[PDB]
Amino acid sequence: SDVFNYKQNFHYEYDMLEMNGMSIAQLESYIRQERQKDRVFAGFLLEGFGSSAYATFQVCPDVGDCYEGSHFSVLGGSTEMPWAFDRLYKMEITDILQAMDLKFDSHFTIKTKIVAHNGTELPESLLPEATIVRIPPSAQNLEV
Repeated sequence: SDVFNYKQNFHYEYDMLEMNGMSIAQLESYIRQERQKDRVFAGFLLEGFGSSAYATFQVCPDVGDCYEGSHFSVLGGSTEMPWAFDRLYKMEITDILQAMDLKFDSHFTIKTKIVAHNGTELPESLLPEATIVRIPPSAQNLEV
């Protein structure tokens, strides 16, 4: 709780608080604009398994035709204190779905292959298969 106030407690500043040259105002603008779109994410439920690994998932229509979805990584070692996320980690797939010409509610599955630091393939048993969520547009006025 005392780690929050970085300037008062630990006496340090940054020369620039910007994401890719964007002001926090501009950041919020971009963000809300993205909130105005119709979006769909793949959600992952993450447990700790004691080693670093990277996971790769793909999106597949009823007939396979698999397109590569984004990757993500986990950090680990054998001495790591056990952990479990109480939430879903979300990754956006709207663009790949739209490029696939299928809508969010039309019969498509997500398959994940995850390889270790070794890297040996960690069985599908390690992380529970992903879920999919569509978040709807929020219709309200923007700056813009």
